[PDB]
Amino acid sequence: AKRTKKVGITGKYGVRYGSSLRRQVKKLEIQQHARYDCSFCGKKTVKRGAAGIWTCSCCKKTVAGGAYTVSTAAAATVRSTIRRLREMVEA
Amino acid sequence: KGNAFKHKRALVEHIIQAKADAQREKALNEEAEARRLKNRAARDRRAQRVAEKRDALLKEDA
Amino acid sequence: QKIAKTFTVDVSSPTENGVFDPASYAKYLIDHIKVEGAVGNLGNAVTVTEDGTVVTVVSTAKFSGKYLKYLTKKYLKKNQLRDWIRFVSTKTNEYRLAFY
RNA sequence: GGUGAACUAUGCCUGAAUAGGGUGAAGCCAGAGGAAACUCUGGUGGAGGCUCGUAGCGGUUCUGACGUGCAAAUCGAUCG
RNA sequence: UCAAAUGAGAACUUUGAAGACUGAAGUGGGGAAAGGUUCCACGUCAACAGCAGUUGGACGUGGGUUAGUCGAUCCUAAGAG
RNA sequence: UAUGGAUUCUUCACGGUAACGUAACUGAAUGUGGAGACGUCGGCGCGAGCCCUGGGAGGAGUUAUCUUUUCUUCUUAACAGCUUAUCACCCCGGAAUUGGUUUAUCCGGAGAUGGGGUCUUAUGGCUGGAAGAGGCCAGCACCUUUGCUGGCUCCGGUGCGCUUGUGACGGCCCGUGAAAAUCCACAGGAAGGAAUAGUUUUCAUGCCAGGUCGUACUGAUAACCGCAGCAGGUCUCCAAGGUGAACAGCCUCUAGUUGAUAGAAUAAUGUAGAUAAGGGAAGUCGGCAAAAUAGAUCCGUAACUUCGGGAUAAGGAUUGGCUCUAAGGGUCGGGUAGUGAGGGUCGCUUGCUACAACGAUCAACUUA
Repeated sequence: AKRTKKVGITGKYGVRYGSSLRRQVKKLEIQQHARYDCSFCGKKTVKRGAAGIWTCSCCKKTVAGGAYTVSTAAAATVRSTIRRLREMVEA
Repeated sequence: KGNAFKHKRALVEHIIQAKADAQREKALNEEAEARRLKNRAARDRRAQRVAEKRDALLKEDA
Repeated sequence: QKIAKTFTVDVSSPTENGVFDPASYAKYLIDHIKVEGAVGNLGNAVTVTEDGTVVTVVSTAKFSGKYLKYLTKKYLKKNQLRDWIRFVSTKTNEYRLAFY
């Protein structure tokens, strides 16, 4: 059945800290502990080796990314911006 | 996997369920349709046991 | 299959001095052989082939000559004839007596 | 004008050590209800600068013994 | 704890005869530093072994560690110059 | 250095579809990879040893009574040859009814299932080595040197058992976990080679040669140091059985000890223990001190909470011996057709028949 109520995966910590602290950082765990897609085979193996290291075995890719997600939206807009401004300078 | 079962002999009684319901339910469906047929036709002589109100009027005057 | 097992023991060694009755020892066993639970439960599986000089038991029951040694030890304890006889092995299931 | 980081304080490089318990974190499944959202229920599963607690490691206390001691810092109980 | 022997000597030297302990995360087996002939065989007891000591790691003497194949020196680490 | 083979005018092998494979089947500079060469923790599986036990045999004790009794022997090095794995790889295949499948959730049309095969040999097994060894007894022979003379060294089982090495997962890190030393193999076709020889001889066999040191012992309440033959300190490794969850306790066996100036009486005195009617902190600055509890099994639980705690909250019930009962697993099947893939035998539905609900057997300690 359902194991924990609201503590979830940080139930390993239990009643240990200021609860604001556990309340913020449990989300950060959820971020850095997701698996993402290889866009070249279609599957998903991408996951944090380190903060900005986004490892992948399905078709064997690894991208230096953000910290806890792979790509930040800053990389998305400098992406769309070096690319789009590349379509404003190259185009 | 989930839990859904007690132990070996209990699951053997469950094998008697899978056996018992494959056999005793599948053959039940087959004999069900096999018994529907031509009691269909008894209902045909029934619906022609009170609408031959229409069969006692019309065609064979010649 | 049902082969009677042969156990070959010379008992002549004090009897030749006349100081021993092997009919008293085979009599001592013929009520006492622990076959099928009861000692002396000896319905026609056995042979008691004594001589006065050499006793040999050819018996299709569960037996070992080491248990025959265990039959000697209570005997020579009982009549207390220990320390004039060793139940010596010639070879396997082959034994003999002494007189000293 | 000479000597000590062997004691002691600190760094680096190569090496070694740590019963038996409580704890059930996450994962995943089985069921039920709900239109879904979800809601329970039954599990799996084995988290914790977690805990008892042994080896361990220190020493809080009785103000214990000693108090020319086994002892220039011992021994008893006790504790962490 | 008892008998024997041995010696002028037997509390303390042997042998038998007993009872106990550690009890195996051993009073077990050892090994590293450390010590260094203590090791081992004999003659002996000045003196020590706080009574004793006939005994010792005591005194006088001897004997004892074997390598193509096992560690050193190779390498490099911390480091040195 | 010889020998034999090799591999060749296809100058310096064969085959398999690929799996991959061998006794073979040249090579400068430049690279190349690999090894060395390195985090922790968790489960899980497997190797090895140990422990436990049966039968068979040889050795020994018990015995008023029982006691097939309590113990004892039953070994195989480096090294050779065979065998042997997770994993991996190639054909066939196209899958949704999705299937395959972990203990714990993973995979498959970028081919799953599945059906075929190819492969590392960890590992373990077999045999040799290596039985003669060793051992075990058993018998004589006598100063007997003690010599002779036999036999045995067999088959088990068992495990949440112990100790240890593996496999493959899983955890964790704003922590992501040595260096050189060394040796390949492939490019490279440098350069060199057969044609009557040619030869690397990574294919075999066949010659000789193996500095220097260290090595005995203690390793500790006498071989270390503490001033001491000082109750102080001094790094590393191995664990029998009962008992118990336990390396906890306690006993027992091996291993090893059995050493502490002696003697006689028992007065206060302390020291080290215990015991106390009744009352219970008044005593004491002050419950110091002391007393009380406790394991397991079932019940129950307050406040507060930062939700996780609190909580074992608190607080309730149980614990001999015997004779019984229940559940909790594994191997084999389901024949009058003389039957299958054969064509002493031979097996499914098995009542050259072609193939359709169960029963026979071995095994636990687990709760009730």
